[PDB]
Amino acid sequence: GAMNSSNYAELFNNDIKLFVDDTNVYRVTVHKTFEGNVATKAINGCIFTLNPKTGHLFLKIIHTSVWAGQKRLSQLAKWKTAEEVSALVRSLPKEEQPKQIIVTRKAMLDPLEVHMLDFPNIAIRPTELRLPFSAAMSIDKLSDVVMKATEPQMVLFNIYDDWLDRISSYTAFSRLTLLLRALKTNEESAKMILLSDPTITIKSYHLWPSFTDEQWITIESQMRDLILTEYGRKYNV
Amino acid sequence: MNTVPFTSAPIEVTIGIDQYSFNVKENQPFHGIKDIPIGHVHVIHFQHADNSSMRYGYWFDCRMGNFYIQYDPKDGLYKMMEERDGAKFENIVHNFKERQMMVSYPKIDEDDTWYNLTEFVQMDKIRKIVRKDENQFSYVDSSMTTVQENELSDPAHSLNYTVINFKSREAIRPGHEMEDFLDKSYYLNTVMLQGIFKNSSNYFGELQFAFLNAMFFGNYGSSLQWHAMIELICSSATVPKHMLDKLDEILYYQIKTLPEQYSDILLNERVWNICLYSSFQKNSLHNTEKIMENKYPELL
Repeated sequence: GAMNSSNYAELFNNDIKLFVDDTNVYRVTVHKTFEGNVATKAINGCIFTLNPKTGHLFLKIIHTSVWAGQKRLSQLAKWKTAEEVSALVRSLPKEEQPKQIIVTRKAMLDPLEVHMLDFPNIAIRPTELRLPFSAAMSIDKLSDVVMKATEPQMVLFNIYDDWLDRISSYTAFSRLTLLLRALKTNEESAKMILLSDPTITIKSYHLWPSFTDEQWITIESQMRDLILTEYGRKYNV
Repeated sequence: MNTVPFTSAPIEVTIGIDQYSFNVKENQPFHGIKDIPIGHVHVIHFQHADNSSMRYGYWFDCRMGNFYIQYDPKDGLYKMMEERDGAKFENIVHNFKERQMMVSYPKIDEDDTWYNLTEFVQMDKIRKIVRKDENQFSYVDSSMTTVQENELSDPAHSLNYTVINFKSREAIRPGHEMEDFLDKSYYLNTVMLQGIFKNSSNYFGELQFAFLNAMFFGNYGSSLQWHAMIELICSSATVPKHMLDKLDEILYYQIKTLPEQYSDILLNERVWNICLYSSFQKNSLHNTEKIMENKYPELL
Protein backbone atom coordinates (compact mmCIF):
# COMPACT_ATOMS: atom_id res chain seq x y z
CA GLY A 1 0.00 0.00 0.00
CA ALA A 2 1.06 3.58 0.82
CA MET A 3 4.61 4.35 1.95
CA ASN A 4 5.03 5.98 5.38
CA SER A 5 7.28 6.08 8.46
CA SER A 6 6.52 2.44 9.34
CA ASN A 7 7.53 0.88 6.00
CA TYR A 8 10.44 3.25 5.52
CA ALA A 9 13.34 0.78 5.56
CA GLU A 10 11.80 -1.07 2.59
CA LEU A 11 13.33 1.57 0.30
CA PHE A 12 16.77 0.16 0.97
CA ASN A 13 16.35 -3.58 0.55
CA ASN A 14 17.32 -5.21 -2.72
CA ASP A 15 13.89 -4.98 -4.40
CA ILE A 16 14.47 -2.46 -7.20
CA LYS A 17 12.06 0.43 -6.80
CA LEU A 18 11.79 3.99 -8.09
CA PHE A 19 10.46 7.28 -6.83
CA VAL A 20 8.65 9.51 -9.44
CA ASP A 21 8.29 13.19 -8.63
CA ASP A 22 6.33 15.32 -11.15
CA THR A 23 6.23 18.71 -9.42
CA ASN A 24 8.78 20.28 -11.94
CA VAL A 25 7.32 18.74 -15.14
CA TYR A 26 4.98 21.68 -15.93
CA ARG A 27 6.67 24.90 -14.76
CA VAL A 28 5.39 28.38 -15.70
CA THR A 29 5.99 32.06 -15.05
CA VAL A 30 3.09 34.47 -14.63
CA HIS A 31 3.16 37.93 -16.16
CA LYS A 32 0.82 40.65 -17.41
CA THR A 33 -0.33 41.08 -21.00
CA PHE A 34 -0.25 44.37 -22.83
CA GLU A 35 -4.02 44.45 -22.42
CA GLY A 36 -3.42 43.82 -18.69
CA ASN A 37 -4.88 40.31 -18.51
CA VAL A 38 -2.75 37.58 -16.97
CA ALA A 39 -0.88 35.06 -19.14
CA THR A 40 1.54 32.25 -18.34
CA LYS A 41 4.87 31.56 -20.03
CA ALA A 42 6.14 28.00 -19.65
CA ILE A 43 9.69 26.73 -19.14
CA ASN A 44 11.58 23.40 -19.48
CA GLY A 45 10.62 21.00 -16.78
CA CYS A 46 12.00 17.63 -15.66
CA ILE A 47 10.63 14.35 -14.31
CA PHE A 48 12.54 13.33 -11.17
CA THR A 49 12.83 9.52 -11.10
CA LEU A 50 15.15 8.18 -8.54
CA ASN A 51 16.47 4.89 -7.30
CA PRO A 52 16.74 5.49 -3.56
CA LYS A 53 18.90 2.42 -3.08
CA THR A 54 21.63 3.19 -5.64
CA GLY A 55 21.27 7.03 -6.09
CA HIS A 56 20.58 6.49 -9.84
CA LEU A 57 18.63 9.46 -11.20
CA PHE A 58 16.83 9.35 -14.61
CA LEU A 59 16.20 13.03 -15.04
CA LYS A 60 13.82 13.34 -18.04
CA ILE A 61 13.87 16.88 -19.42
CA ILE A 62 10.46 18.14 -20.58
CA HIS A 63 10.78 20.68 -23.33
CA THR A 64 8.30 23.49 -23.67
CA SER A 65 7.41 22.29 -27.22
CA VAL A 66 5.49 19.40 -25.63
CA TRP A 67 2.81 21.90 -24.50
CA ALA A 68 2.50 23.58 -27.93
CA GLY A 69 -1.16 23.80 -28.81
CA GLN A 70 -2.40 21.76 -25.85
CA LYS A 71 -5.23 22.23 -23.36
CA ARG A 72 -5.61 21.34 -19.68
CA LEU A 73 -1.86 21.43 -19.44
CA SER A 74 -1.53 20.68 -15.74
CA GLN A 75 -3.64 17.56 -16.24
CA LEU A 76 -1.61 16.70 -19.32
CA ALA A 77 1.72 16.94 -17.45
CA LYS A 78 0.55 13.97 -15.29
CA TRP A 79 -0.18 11.79 -18.36
CA LYS A 80 3.10 12.82 -20.01
CA THR A 81 4.99 12.02 -16.79
CA ALA A 82 3.32 8.68 -16.77
CA GLU A 83 4.06 8.17 -20.48
CA GLU A 84 7.74 8.94 -20.07
CA VAL A 85 8.17 6.77 -16.88
CA SER A 86 6.59 3.83 -18.76
CA ALA A 87 8.96 4.40 -21.70
CA LEU A 88 11.89 4.45 -19.27
CA VAL A 89 10.77 1.14 -17.75
CA ARG A 90 10.37 -0.46 -21.24
CA SER A 91 13.78 0.68 -22.22
CA LEU A 92 15.36 -1.09 -19.32
CA PRO A 93 16.49 -4.77 -19.28
CA LYS A 94 13.88 -6.94 -17.61
CA GLU A 95 16.11 -7.57 -14.61
CA GLU A 96 16.70 -3.78 -14.26
CA GLN A 97 12.97 -3.07 -14.36
CA PRO A 98 11.52 -1.95 -10.99
CA LYS A 99 9.25 -4.12 -8.84
CA GLN A 100 7.61 -1.03 -7.57
CA ILE A 101 7.12 2.61 -8.23
CA ILE A 102 6.35 5.29 -5.63
CA VAL A 103 4.70 8.52 -6.83
CA THR A 104 5.23 11.38 -4.50
CA ARG A 105 1.85 12.74 -5.53
CA LYS A 106 -1.31 10.77 -5.46
CA ALA A 107 -2.68 12.37 -8.52
CA MET A 108 -0.18 10.45 -10.68
CA LEU A 109 -1.64 7.13 -9.61
CA ASP A 110 -4.27 6.65 -12.29
CA PRO A 111 -2.08 7.96 -15.18
CA LEU A 112 0.81 5.77 -14.29
CA GLU A 113 -1.41 2.81 -13.54
CA VAL A 114 -3.03 3.16 -16.98
CA HIS A 115 0.33 3.57 -18.66
CA MET A 116 1.87 0.54 -16.92
CA LEU A 117 -0.91 -1.87 -17.91
CA ASP A 118 1.72 -3.96 -19.81
CA PHE A 119 3.59 -4.52 -16.51
CA PRO A 120 0.81 -5.83 -14.22
CA ASN A 121 3.48 -7.24 -11.84
CA ILE A 122 4.84 -3.74 -11.29
CA ALA A 123 3.13 -2.14 -8.27
CA ILE A 124 2.31 1.62 -8.27
CA ARG A 125 2.23 3.04 -4.76
CA PRO A 126 1.29 6.41 -3.25
CA THR A 127 3.19 7.66 -0.24
CA GLU A 128 2.18 9.46 2.95
CA LEU A 129 5.68 10.84 3.51
CA ARG A 130 6.32 14.50 2.61
CA LEU A 131 9.48 14.14 0.44
CA PRO A 132 11.22 17.34 -0.76
CA PHE A 133 11.97 16.38 -4.35
CA SER A 134 10.33 19.61 -5.71
CA ALA A 135 13.63 21.31 -4.71
CA ALA A 136 15.50 19.17 -7.17
CA MET A 137 15.81 22.38 -9.24
CA SER A 138 17.68 24.22 -6.54
CA ILE A 139 20.60 21.87 -7.28
CA ASP A 140 22.61 24.04 -9.68
CA LYS A 141 23.65 21.41 -12.15
CA LEU A 142 20.17 19.93 -12.52
CA SER A 143 18.57 23.30 -13.06
CA ASP A 144 21.28 24.19 -15.56
CA VAL A 145 20.87 21.13 -17.77
CA VAL A 146 17.09 21.49 -17.66
CA MET A 147 17.22 25.18 -18.57
CA LYS A 148 19.72 24.76 -21.41
CA ALA A 149 17.93 21.98 -23.37
CA THR A 150 16.76 22.53 -26.96
CA GLU A 151 14.83 19.24 -27.24
CA PRO A 152 13.45 16.39 -25.09
CA GLN A 153 16.57 14.90 -23.53
CA MET A 154 17.23 12.20 -20.91
CA VAL A 155 20.11 12.87 -18.51
CA LEU A 156 21.51 10.41 -15.98
CA PHE A 157 23.08 11.33 -12.66
CA ASN A 158 23.96 9.71 -9.39
CA ILE A 159 22.36 12.10 -6.85
CA TYR A 160 24.57 10.63 -4.13
CA ASP A 161 27.84 11.61 -5.92
CA ASP A 162 30.30 9.05 -4.48
CA TRP A 163 28.90 8.97 -0.94
CA LEU A 164 27.90 5.30 -1.00
CA ASP A 165 31.63 4.52 -1.05
CA ARG A 166 31.72 5.27 2.66
CA ILE A 167 28.09 5.25 3.90
CA SER A 168 24.87 3.35 3.49
CA SER A 169 21.79 3.96 1.38
CA TYR A 170 19.67 4.74 4.47
CA THR A 171 22.19 7.40 5.40
CA ALA A 172 22.75 8.68 1.85
CA PHE A 173 19.00 9.02 1.44
CA SER A 174 18.72 10.87 4.78
CA ARG A 175 21.48 13.26 3.88
CA LEU A 176 19.86 13.75 0.49
CA THR A 177 16.41 14.49 1.87
CA LEU A 178 17.85 16.76 4.54
CA LEU A 179 19.86 18.86 2.11
CA LEU A 180 16.76 19.14 -0.11
CA ARG A 181 14.46 19.93 2.78
CA ALA A 182 16.73 22.94 3.60
CA LEU A 183 16.98 24.03 -0.01
CA LYS A 184 13.15 23.98 -0.15
CA THR A 185 12.62 25.89 3.10
CA ASN A 186 15.09 28.71 2.52
CA GLU A 187 17.09 28.22 -0.62
CA GLU A 188 19.35 31.26 -0.21
CA SER A 189 20.48 30.14 3.21
CA ALA A 190 20.79 26.45 2.40
CA LYS A 191 22.96 27.48 -0.56
CA MET A 192 25.10 29.84 1.48
CA ILE A 193 25.84 26.94 3.83
CA LEU A 194 26.95 24.59 1.05
CA LEU A 195 29.28 27.04 -0.73
CA SER A 196 30.63 29.35 1.98
CA ASP A 197 34.13 27.88 1.75
CA PRO A 198 35.60 28.41 -1.74
CA THR A 199 38.18 25.71 -1.04
CA ILE A 200 35.75 22.77 -1.02
CA THR A 201 34.84 22.14 -4.63
CA ILE A 202 32.35 20.19 -6.67
CA LYS A 203 33.90 17.54 -8.89
CA SER A 204 32.89 17.98 -12.55
CA TYR A 205 31.09 14.61 -12.39
CA HIS A 206 29.36 15.54 -9.03
CA LEU A 207 26.30 17.55 -7.87
CA TRP A 208 27.53 18.39 -4.30
CA PRO A 209 30.90 19.56 -2.81
CA SER A 210 33.54 16.99 -1.88
CA PHE A 211 33.23 17.26 1.86
CA THR A 212 35.37 15.09 4.10
CA ASP A 213 33.52 13.02 6.68
CA GLU A 214 34.00 15.56 9.48
CA GLN A 215 32.73 18.35 7.19
CA TRP A 216 29.51 16.46 6.29
CA ILE A 217 28.74 16.38 10.01
CA THR A 218 29.17 20.12 10.35
CA ILE A 219 27.02 20.59 7.29
CA GLU A 220 24.15 18.29 8.44
CA SER A 221 24.23 20.18 11.76
CA GLN A 222 24.03 23.58 10.03
CA MET A 223 21.27 22.28 7.71
CA ARG A 224 19.28 20.98 10.66
CA ASP A 225 19.67 24.32 12.49
CA LEU A 226 18.44 26.22 9.41
CA ILE A 227 15.29 24.09 9.17
CA LEU A 228 14.31 24.58 12.79
CA THR A 229 14.97 28.33 12.51
CA GLU A 230 12.69 28.64 9.52
CA TYR A 231 9.80 26.82 11.26
CA GLY A 232 9.81 29.07 14.33
CA ARG A 233 9.67 32.00 11.91
CA LYS A 234 6.79 30.30 10.07
CA TYR A 235 4.52 29.76 13.08
CA ASN A 236 5.95 32.17 15.67
CA VAL A 237 7.10 29.50 18.12
CA MET B 1 -52.74 -14.53 -17.10
CA ASN B 2 -50.45 -17.17 -15.54
CA THR B 3 -50.35 -18.94 -12.19
CA VAL B 4 -47.49 -20.30 -10.09
CA PRO B 5 -48.87 -22.73 -7.49
CA PHE B 6 -47.20 -23.74 -4.23
CA THR B 7 -47.41 -27.29 -2.93
CA SER B 8 -47.36 -26.13 0.66
CA ALA B 9 -46.10 -23.48 3.04
CA PRO B 10 -44.38 -25.38 5.85
CA ILE B 11 -42.45 -22.44 7.35
CA GLU B 12 -43.13 -18.80 8.17
CA VAL B 13 -41.83 -16.71 5.26
CA THR B 14 -42.14 -13.37 3.52
CA ILE B 15 -42.84 -14.11 -0.13
CA GLY B 16 -42.16 -11.61 -2.86
CA ILE B 17 -43.25 -11.48 -6.51
CA ASP B 18 -41.84 -8.68 -8.62
CA GLN B 19 -42.14 -5.61 -6.46
CA TYR B 20 -44.99 -7.01 -4.34
CA SER B 21 -44.80 -9.15 -1.25
CA PHE B 22 -46.85 -10.89 1.45
CA ASN B 23 -46.35 -12.40 4.87
CA VAL B 24 -47.25 -16.09 5.04
CA LYS B 25 -47.51 -17.83 8.44
CA GLU B 26 -46.10 -21.29 9.26
CA ASN B 27 -48.41 -23.91 7.70
CA GLN B 28 -50.80 -21.26 6.54
CA PRO B 29 -52.62 -22.96 3.62
CA PHE B 30 -50.87 -21.00 0.84
CA HIS B 31 -50.95 -22.48 -2.63
CA GLY B 32 -49.77 -19.86 -5.09
CA ILE B 33 -49.76 -16.67 -7.12
CA LYS B 34 -52.33 -16.18 -9.92
CA ASP B 35 -53.09 -13.53 -12.55
CA ILE B 36 -49.39 -13.02 -13.39
CA PRO B 37 -48.92 -10.98 -16.59
CA ILE B 38 -47.66 -13.07 -19.43
CA GLY B 39 -45.17 -10.86 -21.26
CA HIS B 40 -42.19 -9.92 -19.18
CA VAL B 41 -39.77 -11.80 -16.90
CA HIS B 42 -40.73 -12.14 -13.32
CA VAL B 43 -38.99 -13.04 -10.15
CA ILE B 44 -40.38 -14.81 -7.11
CA HIS B 45 -38.34 -14.50 -3.91
CA PHE B 46 -38.27 -15.47 -0.28
CA GLN B 47 -37.16 -14.34 3.17
CA HIS B 48 -37.66 -16.83 5.99
CA ALA B 49 -39.00 -15.38 9.24
CA ASP B 50 -36.02 -17.08 10.95
CA ASN B 51 -33.04 -16.08 8.84
CA SER B 52 -33.43 -12.56 7.53
CA SER B 53 -29.97 -13.34 6.19
CA MET B 54 -30.11 -14.97 2.78
CA ARG B 55 -32.99 -13.57 0.78
CA TYR B 56 -33.30 -15.75 -2.36
CA GLY B 57 -35.56 -16.20 -5.33
CA TYR B 58 -36.01 -17.33 -8.92
CA TRP B 59 -36.25 -15.40 -12.18
CA PHE B 60 -38.61 -16.93 -14.78
CA ASP B 61 -41.02 -16.47 -17.69
CA CYS B 62 -44.33 -18.28 -17.91
CA ARG B 63 -44.09 -18.57 -21.70
CA MET B 64 -41.26 -21.08 -21.14
CA GLY B 65 -43.16 -23.60 -19.05
CA ASN B 66 -45.37 -24.26 -16.08
CA PHE B 67 -43.56 -23.60 -12.81
CA TYR B 68 -44.55 -24.24 -9.22
CA ILE B 69 -43.06 -23.92 -5.75
CA GLN B 70 -42.36 -26.69 -3.21
CA TYR B 71 -40.61 -26.48 0.14
CA ASP B 72 -37.69 -28.94 0.43
CA PRO B 73 -37.01 -29.86 4.06
CA LYS B 74 -33.60 -31.47 3.40
CA ASP B 75 -32.28 -28.12 2.01
CA GLY B 76 -34.65 -26.01 3.95
CA LEU B 77 -35.83 -23.54 1.29
CA TYR B 78 -38.55 -23.01 -1.29
CA LYS B 79 -37.56 -24.58 -4.62
CA MET B 80 -38.91 -23.73 -8.07
CA MET B 81 -39.78 -26.79 -10.15
CA GLU B 82 -41.25 -27.36 -13.60
CA GLU B 83 -44.13 -29.72 -14.36
CA ARG B 84 -43.76 -31.34 -17.80
CA ASP B 85 -47.21 -33.02 -17.75
CA GLY B 86 -49.34 -30.30 -19.31
CA ALA B 87 -52.62 -31.79 -18.13
CA LYS B 88 -51.59 -32.53 -14.51
CA PHE B 89 -50.66 -28.86 -13.95
CA GLU B 90 -53.90 -27.17 -15.05
CA ASN B 91 -55.58 -29.63 -12.62
CA ILE B 92 -53.71 -28.40 -9.54
CA VAL B 93 -54.13 -24.82 -10.76
CA HIS B 94 -57.92 -25.03 -11.17
CA ASN B 95 -58.53 -26.82 -7.86
CA PHE B 96 -56.56 -24.37 -5.70
CA LYS B 97 -58.27 -21.44 -7.45
CA GLU B 98 -61.72 -22.97 -6.86
CA ARG B 99 -60.54 -23.46 -3.28
CA GLN B 100 -59.26 -19.85 -3.74
CA MET B 101 -56.09 -20.50 -1.75
CA MET B 102 -54.21 -18.12 -4.07
CA VAL B 103 -53.13 -14.52 -4.01
CA SER B 104 -53.64 -12.36 -7.12
CA TYR B 105 -50.72 -10.57 -8.67
CA PRO B 106 -51.93 -7.14 -7.45
CA LYS B 107 -51.43 -4.89 -10.48
CA ILE B 108 -52.82 -1.37 -10.61
CA ASP B 109 -53.41 -0.67 -14.30
CA GLU B 110 -51.99 2.87 -14.05
CA ASP B 111 -48.73 1.38 -12.78
CA ASP B 112 -46.11 0.73 -15.48
CA THR B 113 -43.41 0.21 -12.87
CA TRP B 114 -42.52 -3.43 -13.43
CA TYR B 115 -42.19 -3.05 -17.15
CA ASN B 116 -40.08 0.10 -16.76
CA LEU B 117 -37.75 -1.95 -14.54
CA THR B 118 -37.61 -4.97 -16.82
CA GLU B 119 -38.16 -3.51 -20.30
CA PHE B 120 -34.97 -4.95 -21.65
CA VAL B 121 -34.61 -8.02 -19.46
CA GLN B 122 -34.72 -11.25 -21.49
CA MET B 123 -34.63 -14.76 -19.99
CA ASP B 124 -32.26 -16.02 -22.66
CA LYS B 125 -29.76 -13.38 -21.50
CA ILE B 126 -30.43 -14.21 -17.85
CA ARG B 127 -29.53 -17.91 -18.29
CA LYS B 128 -26.11 -16.93 -19.75
CA ILE B 129 -25.42 -15.22 -16.40
CA VAL B 130 -26.90 -17.83 -14.08
CA ARG B 131 -25.69 -20.82 -16.05
CA LYS B 132 -27.63 -23.92 -14.99
CA ASP B 133 -29.16 -24.99 -18.29
CA GLU B 134 -31.06 -28.04 -16.98
CA ASN B 135 -33.55 -25.51 -15.55
CA GLN B 136 -35.58 -22.91 -17.47
CA PHE B 137 -35.67 -20.58 -14.42
CA SER B 138 -32.74 -18.91 -12.67
CA TYR B 139 -31.88 -18.99 -8.95
CA VAL B 140 -30.26 -16.01 -7.24
CA ASP B 141 -29.42 -15.16 -3.61
CA SER B 142 -27.80 -12.62 -1.30
CA SER B 143 -24.47 -14.44 -1.08
CA MET B 144 -23.72 -15.42 -4.74
CA THR B 145 -20.51 -13.91 -6.16
CA THR B 146 -19.77 -12.63 -9.63
CA VAL B 147 -16.97 -13.60 -12.00
CA GLN B 148 -15.02 -10.33 -11.44
CA GLU B 149 -15.17 -10.90 -7.68
CA ASN B 150 -13.96 -14.53 -8.12
CA GLU B 151 -10.91 -13.08 -9.90
CA LEU B 152 -9.97 -10.62 -7.13
CA SER B 153 -14.49 -19.30 -5.70
CA ASP B 154 -17.09 -21.96 -6.68
CA PRO B 155 -17.81 -21.29 -10.39
CA ALA B 156 -21.13 -23.20 -10.58
CA HIS B 157 -22.76 -20.47 -8.44
CA SER B 158 -21.27 -17.65 -10.50
CA LEU B 159 -23.07 -14.53 -11.73
CA ASN B 160 -21.38 -14.26 -15.15
CA TYR B 161 -21.98 -10.54 -15.61
CA THR B 162 -20.01 -8.85 -18.36
CA VAL B 163 -16.66 -7.71 -17.05
CA ILE B 164 -15.94 -3.97 -17.10
CA ASN B 165 -12.53 -2.73 -15.95
CA PHE B 166 -11.59 0.89 -16.63
CA LYS B 167 -7.88 0.16 -16.07
CA SER B 168 -7.48 -2.74 -18.45
CA ARG B 169 -5.96 -3.34 -21.83
CA GLU B 170 -9.46 -3.97 -23.15
CA ALA B 171 -10.58 -0.48 -22.16
CA ILE B 172 -7.45 1.42 -23.13
CA ARG B 173 -6.04 1.50 -26.60
CA PRO B 174 -2.23 1.86 -26.57
CA GLY B 175 -1.28 5.43 -27.54
CA HIS B 176 -4.75 6.76 -26.50
CA GLU B 177 -4.14 6.08 -22.80
CA MET B 178 -5.13 9.47 -21.48
CA GLU B 179 -7.84 9.90 -24.12
CA ASP B 180 -9.50 6.51 -23.66
CA PHE B 181 -9.47 6.84 -19.84
CA LEU B 182 -10.88 10.35 -19.55
CA ASP B 183 -13.35 9.71 -22.45
CA LYS B 184 -14.55 5.97 -22.36
CA SER B 185 -16.47 6.34 -25.72
CA TYR B 186 -14.17 3.80 -27.39
CA TYR B 187 -14.81 1.27 -24.63
CA LEU B 188 -18.58 1.89 -24.57
CA ASN B 189 -19.35 2.18 -28.25
CA THR B 190 -16.92 -0.16 -29.98
CA VAL B 191 -15.66 -2.71 -27.42
CA MET B 192 -18.88 -3.13 -25.42
CA LEU B 193 -21.80 -1.99 -27.62
CA GLN B 194 -20.63 -3.27 -31.08
CA GLY B 195 -18.30 -6.04 -29.83
CA ILE B 196 -19.63 -7.73 -26.68
CA PHE B 197 -23.25 -6.74 -26.21
CA LYS B 198 -24.09 -6.25 -29.90
CA ASN B 199 -26.80 -3.61 -29.16
CA SER B 200 -27.99 -1.07 -26.59
CA SER B 201 -30.90 -3.24 -25.51
CA ASN B 202 -28.80 -6.13 -24.20
CA TYR B 203 -26.55 -3.66 -22.32
CA PHE B 204 -29.61 -2.12 -20.61
CA GLY B 205 -31.03 -5.58 -19.97
CA GLU B 206 -27.99 -6.60 -17.96
CA LEU B 207 -27.80 -3.20 -16.20
CA GLN B 208 -31.45 -3.65 -15.14
CA PHE B 209 -31.00 -7.27 -14.09
CA ALA B 210 -28.03 -6.12 -12.02
CA PHE B 211 -30.15 -3.52 -10.31
CA LEU B 212 -32.97 -5.86 -9.41
CA ASN B 213 -30.65 -8.52 -8.06
CA ALA B 214 -29.15 -5.89 -5.76
CA MET B 215 -32.47 -4.55 -4.71
CA PHE B 216 -34.30 -7.83 -3.96
CA PHE B 217 -31.33 -9.71 -2.54
CA GLY B 218 -28.86 -7.10 -1.54
CA ASN B 219 -26.48 -8.90 -3.87
CA TYR B 220 -23.39 -6.77 -3.39
CA GLY B 221 -21.70 -7.84 -6.68
CA SER B 222 -24.86 -6.91 -8.61
CA SER B 223 -24.87 -3.39 -7.10
CA LEU B 224 -21.24 -3.07 -8.15
CA GLN B 225 -22.02 -4.19 -11.72
CA TRP B 226 -24.95 -1.81 -12.09
CA HIS B 227 -22.96 1.12 -11.01
CA ALA B 228 -20.11 0.10 -13.31
CA MET B 229 -22.54 -0.03 -16.26
CA ILE B 230 -23.94 3.36 -15.37
CA GLU B 231 -20.43 4.70 -14.88
CA LEU B 232 -19.29 3.59 -18.35
CA ILE B 233 -22.07 5.51 -20.07
CA CYS B 234 -21.75 8.60 -17.91
CA SER B 235 -17.96 8.66 -18.57
CA SER B 236 -18.50 8.54 -22.32
CA ALA B 237 -18.35 11.81 -24.21
CA THR B 238 -20.13 10.34 -27.27
CA VAL B 239 -23.35 8.42 -26.62
CA PRO B 240 -26.35 7.77 -28.90
CA LYS B 241 -29.11 10.20 -28.00
CA HIS B 242 -31.64 7.35 -27.74
CA MET B 243 -29.59 5.60 -25.07
CA LEU B 244 -29.23 8.78 -22.98
CA ASP B 245 -32.93 9.39 -23.03
CA LYS B 246 -33.69 5.76 -22.26
CA LEU B 247 -31.07 5.72 -19.50
CA ASP B 248 -32.69 8.76 -17.78
CA GLU B 249 -35.97 6.76 -17.79
CA ILE B 250 -34.37 3.51 -16.69
CA LEU B 251 -32.65 4.93 -13.64
CA TYR B 252 -35.56 7.15 -12.75
CA TYR B 253 -37.69 4.12 -12.16
CA GLN B 254 -34.76 2.43 -10.32
CA ILE B 255 -34.33 5.28 -7.87
CA LYS B 256 -38.13 5.50 -7.60
CA THR B 257 -38.51 1.84 -6.72
CA LEU B 258 -35.77 1.57 -4.13
CA PRO B 259 -36.78 1.25 -0.45
CA GLU B 260 -36.09 4.65 1.10
CA GLN B 261 -34.15 3.27 4.09
CA TYR B 262 -31.61 1.35 1.93
CA SER B 263 -30.19 4.39 0.15
CA ASP B 264 -26.83 3.99 1.90
CA ILE B 265 -25.35 0.71 0.63
CA LEU B 266 -27.08 0.55 -2.74
CA LEU B 267 -26.06 4.04 -3.93
CA ASN B 268 -22.39 4.71 -4.65
CA GLU B 269 -21.80 8.36 -3.80
CA ARG B 270 -18.95 8.68 -6.29
CA VAL B 271 -20.58 7.25 -9.38
CA TRP B 272 -23.74 9.29 -9.10
CA ASN B 273 -22.05 12.63 -8.33
CA ILE B 274 -20.00 11.88 -11.41
CA CYS B 275 -22.98 11.02 -13.59
CA LEU B 276 -25.19 13.95 -12.56
CA TYR B 277 -22.77 16.79 -11.92
CA SER B 278 -19.21 15.96 -13.03
CA SER B 279 -19.35 13.77 -16.14
CA PHE B 280 -20.15 14.48 -19.76
CA GLN B 281 -23.78 13.47 -19.28
CA LYS B 282 -24.54 15.82 -16.34
CA ASN B 283 -27.06 17.73 -18.43
CA SER B 284 -28.71 14.65 -19.87
CA LEU B 285 -30.45 12.83 -16.99
CA HIS B 286 -32.90 15.53 -16.15
CA ASN B 287 -35.42 13.13 -14.75
CA THR B 288 -32.85 11.10 -12.76
CA GLU B 289 -31.21 14.26 -11.35
CA LYS B 290 -34.55 15.64 -10.14
CA ILE B 291 -35.85 12.50 -8.44
CA MET B 292 -32.38 12.11 -6.87
CA GLU B 293 -32.36 15.64 -5.37
CA ASN B 294 -35.88 15.57 -3.95
CA LYS B 295 -35.62 12.02 -2.60
CA TYR B 296 -31.92 11.80 -1.48
CA PRO B 297 -30.49 15.32 -1.13
CA GLU B 298 -28.17 13.98 1.60
CA LEU B 299 -26.11 11.66 -0.58
CA LEU B 300 -25.32 14.72 -2.64
